[PDB]
Amino acid sequence: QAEVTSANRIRKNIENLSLGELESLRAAFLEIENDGTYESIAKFHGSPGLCQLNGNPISCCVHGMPTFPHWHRLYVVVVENALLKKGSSVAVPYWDWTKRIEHLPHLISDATYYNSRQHHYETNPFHHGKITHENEITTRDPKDSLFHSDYFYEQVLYALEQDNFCDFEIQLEILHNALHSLLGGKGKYSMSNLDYAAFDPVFFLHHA
Amino acid sequence: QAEVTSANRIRKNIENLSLGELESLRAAFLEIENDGTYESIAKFHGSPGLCQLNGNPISCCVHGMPTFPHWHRLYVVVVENALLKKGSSVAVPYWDWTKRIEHLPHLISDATYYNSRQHHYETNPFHHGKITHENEITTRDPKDSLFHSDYFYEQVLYALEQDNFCDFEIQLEILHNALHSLLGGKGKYSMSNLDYAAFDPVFFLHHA
Ligand code: CUO
Ligand code: CUO
Repeated sequence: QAEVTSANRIRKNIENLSLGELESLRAAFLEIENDGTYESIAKFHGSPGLCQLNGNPISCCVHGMPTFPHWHRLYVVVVENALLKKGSSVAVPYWDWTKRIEHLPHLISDATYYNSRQHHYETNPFHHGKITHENEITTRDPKDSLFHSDYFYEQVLYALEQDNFCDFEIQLEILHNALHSLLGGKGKYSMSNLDYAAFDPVFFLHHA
Repeated sequence: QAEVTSANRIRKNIENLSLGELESLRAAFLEIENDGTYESIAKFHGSPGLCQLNGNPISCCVHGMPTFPHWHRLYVVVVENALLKKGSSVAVPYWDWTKRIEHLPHLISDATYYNSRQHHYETNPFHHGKITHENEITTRDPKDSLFHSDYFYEQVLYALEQDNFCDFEIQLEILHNALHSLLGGKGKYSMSNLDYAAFDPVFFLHHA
């Protein structure tokens, strides 16, 4: 089905990104962080709960629902579009979690980006973000740096096996959560939390 | 010569430190950072130049002089004493650079310390410090994470060979500088700089 392939933008694995590609990304995200969209965009996922603008709030993301992949799919494009506005040359990269990784990706990991072209020292926007409403810094605590296994693959693979979409989604969603808990770990403000997770930039890569 | 061994405090390799020992250290440093001593103590090494309180300033540390090991030796105890005031149970640990290290020490490396006993999320004071006078954050850029070699050993070993103290010092000082450049790298505010280096907490461990 032709519908899956895109003409316009390409999303590549994070490792694949060239220095130039990454450089656009570093900048775009930093600018997005500066711009209004980044904080507000984060809100969509969870806190602050936007779903009911007025009245009791609820987290917006559909989870535990078959709608779930669609929602997140839309979410990623939202950020992607923001990045493009930012001037990102390429689509949000995806961190292939299934593939066993010797180490965490350099792009996310780097605390600071030298960006030699313009002498400047700045934190890597990819590395983290802050949570404006709840004044804090997002944190990550991979308890298990250990992940090197078929386990991700088995879970995903099993999901792949199902013909039924709904059967597929339930399995698919579960594997999806593994990255969140694994990266976030204990940290209250992290990937591990429903509300907080949107803040971390890894979120975008993982969802991609 | 009995003069070398101490009765009172013990300095151990960083790896050796027990979780309890490290915990005291994490706290003590954090408190020292909070206290007045930490920033001021840093000043002794370099900027701001304290040597001439009034008049043209010069960096205080003796370098390129035979006095050099003595000066730094005094410097470490100064911080150590501060730590004890802080309530540190043990002396400043030493990061045996000569030994080839698979990875950088966990104590220094950790960005944040969970410190489960008291639920709190804080940066690791060991990880870094800020430079108050020149508003900035210290940075580290090990260009070469590569260091796994006899090279450190050869240099130090050669130094060991000399009977003459002065002959010894020149060789000794040079090997000493390797850690500074290697950790600091390109970063303007880092171990690599004479003025800035004091700020990084690694400085203490290395000098130890
Ligand atoms: O699910 Cu809402 O975050 Cu991956
Ligand atoms: O020398 Cu003054 O710093 Cu190691």
